[PDB]
Amino acid sequence: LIVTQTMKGLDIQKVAGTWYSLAMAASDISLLDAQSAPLRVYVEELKPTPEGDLEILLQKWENGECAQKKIIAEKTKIPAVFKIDALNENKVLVLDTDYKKYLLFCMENSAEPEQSLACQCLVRTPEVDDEALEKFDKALKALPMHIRLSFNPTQLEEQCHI
Ligand SMILES: CCCCCCCCCCCCCCC(=O)O
Ligand SMILES: [Cl-]
Repeated sequence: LIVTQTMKGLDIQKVAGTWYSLAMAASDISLLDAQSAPLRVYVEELKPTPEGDLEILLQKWENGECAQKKIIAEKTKIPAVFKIDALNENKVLVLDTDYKKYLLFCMENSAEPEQSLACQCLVRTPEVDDEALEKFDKALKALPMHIRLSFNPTQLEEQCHI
């Protein structure tokens, strides 16, 4: 457990809808550096289920193209923590959200020597929210991040932030 900030009292139904990946950071440069980097993902929409799982729509650059992806993050016993099903079991943690403006989340690999970690600042609108970005930078201050990206409003309105 690298990340030690989770949202108390998270109501997952209230994160439904449209989001923008305004800023991203990761523990290793290689996780975000190229357009095709493994955790360079651009959130489109969050769809919580009635049983409280979380369907994620996002874009990712794969094979010289911007591809649509649909991911399912299954709930755990902790409201703020979800598990993505993949070869390596990947936890999604919601750090902080106000539902109406911003949501901060991190994804971490369960076990790895110096396990990898990416975090995003999501916002509801294609605007630079300095307040959400300050909350994101404060949340990351002790995490061992080595790359950070952020996107301008023009980019946020383009597929894969071109
Ligand atoms: C509550 C906020 C949840 C947003 C979580 C987004 C998780 C994104 C995980 C994507 C991991 C890469 C998938 C693409 C691939 O399999 O190549
Ligand atoms: Cl659990």
